[PDB]
Amino acid sequence: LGIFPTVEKLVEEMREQLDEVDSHPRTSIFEKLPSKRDYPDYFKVIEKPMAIDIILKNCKNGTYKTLEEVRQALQTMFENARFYNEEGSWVYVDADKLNEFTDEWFKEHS
Repeated sequence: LGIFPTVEKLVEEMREQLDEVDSHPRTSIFEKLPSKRDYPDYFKVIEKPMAIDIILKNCKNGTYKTLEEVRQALQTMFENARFYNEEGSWVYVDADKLNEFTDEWFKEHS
């Protein structure tokens, strides 16, 4: 099937994970990186900024060739949000719930 299409389908499932009260997709804060001009402090903290759009592109330019590399990239994406955002805040909650889902997804595939 190829790494990119498999990941593309992973991302689609991820986008259907919805918060239970307001139904917002837990992927929402993870879709793209914040703009560096408007959020310069974020990029002095976060060593490896990571978002969903970069993950998909890295699955078709040779950067990620295995699902384990993809899961590792998702891990630092989640770690950055947990590091940056207060425990119990909605961004932190979305990271935990979305990570739980991707973790279960990687077991059912390899």
